[PDB]
Amino acid sequence: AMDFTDKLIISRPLYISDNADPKCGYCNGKKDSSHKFASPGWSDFYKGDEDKVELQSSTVGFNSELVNAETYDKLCNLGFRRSGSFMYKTDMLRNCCRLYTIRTNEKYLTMSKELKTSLKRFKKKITSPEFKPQPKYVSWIDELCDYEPKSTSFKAVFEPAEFTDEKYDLYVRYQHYIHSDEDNTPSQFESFLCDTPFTDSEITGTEKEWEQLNNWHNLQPGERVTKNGPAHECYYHNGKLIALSVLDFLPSGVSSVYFIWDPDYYDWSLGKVSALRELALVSKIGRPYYYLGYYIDDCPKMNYKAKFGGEILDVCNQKYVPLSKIHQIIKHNELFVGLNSTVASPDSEILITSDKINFDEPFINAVDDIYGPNGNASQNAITSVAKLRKYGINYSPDLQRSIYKEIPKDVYRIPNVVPGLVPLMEIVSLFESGKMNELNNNVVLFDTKINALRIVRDFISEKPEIKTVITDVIRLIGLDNTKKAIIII
Ligand SMILES: [Zn+2]
Repeated sequence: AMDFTDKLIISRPLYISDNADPKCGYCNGKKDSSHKFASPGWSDFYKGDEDKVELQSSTVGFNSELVNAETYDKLCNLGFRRSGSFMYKTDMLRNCCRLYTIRTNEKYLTMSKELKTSLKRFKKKITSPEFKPQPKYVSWIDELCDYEPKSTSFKAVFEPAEFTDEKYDLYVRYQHYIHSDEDNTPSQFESFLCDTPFTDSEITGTEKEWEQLNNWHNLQPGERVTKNGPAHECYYHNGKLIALSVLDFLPSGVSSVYFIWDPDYYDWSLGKVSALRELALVSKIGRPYYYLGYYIDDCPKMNYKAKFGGEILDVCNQKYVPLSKIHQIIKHNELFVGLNSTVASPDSEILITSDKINFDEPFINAVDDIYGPNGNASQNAITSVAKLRKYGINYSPDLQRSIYKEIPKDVYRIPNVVPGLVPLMEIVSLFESGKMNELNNNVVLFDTKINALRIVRDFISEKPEIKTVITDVIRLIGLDNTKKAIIII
């Protein structure tokens, strides 16, 4: 039989759209008029008639029952995040807020005065007066790794991501402190921050794996640690849990899921300290990146991540661009779509699976050429839908000329045009080139009618509902990832 440790096990995709007032927790549907639209072209399209547009908050994704760390690493780098076991992203074209995937590391990090102050006070809180610093440290990372292990009052401990009452009670206090009373029940805390879709080896590990990880301050250059998957890092002050960091270990680095701290410890600045400690952790274990999740330029609860610097995923081009290079042109909630200035004006969405962009050469934001009210994407996708109907895909054309909800619901229907999803024109190419038949003998279905797995053998002969579900999965994660998928229908 089959090796489930190389499988991505997922539900069928969902496209969930609703009024941003109240579904969006970043803007609650309240946008200044200069930030309401994804591009100048769309603001012009509604110039002076902005009321009729009712901002939507929109996500697309799937639940997973199993994903290994390498596959989760690929999803992160496709623009997804996990919320518990649900893998999701926003519809960057229609969403109220423009969410960008961001990663950084110690090479990008500019140690500002604000950040150095947070470390000096952290050191002063945990360090004995007998501690003797070196006259110089190469890096702030080497300074941290000298004094932190020597504190007799402060201990950070990595451990499996398991519920405890103590962790939950701290969570309740913090969520109340930040006024995030999302019912915060025990079950919800467990699902959000303890239960994960990773393998049992990745969740539970071994005693030696945790021991090696917890010795991270002592790693020397070129040394590596075996840990992948989820972890809790517990911060103790004289035995008292004062903070909890929920972290995913990936081959390419560390992803920060959530961070909580005891509100009575406001003057330890634990929010800044923990991100710096994690940036140091990434460096010490010799991995390239620290992932803070989603960056929203106009939302204070998320734009703090810019202080750690780094680069932003261009989902359309599947490449990162340094935030410093584009910060100026996304500070009004714009969708950015890169295009080298030398390249001709494109008459289509950018091709994913096929002259890749180079952000060191000059480039411009081509969002209105492709996805604007007069862009090519919509017509290109309408023609593509008709071509795909001939293969049995149950897509329908999006004939409303505007992408926004105007003021005078099938959760399995994805819009024809979503940035970062495989363009329907490219899906047509997969069918026409025969590439779709590589799904045969590779993609697997879990059939809940029969409570049984089966390997797809002749994909094009499957029922239209099944071919449609699989094709939407391909839109989301690409053909090669879908080939190792088990999809629950
Ligand atoms: Zn919003």
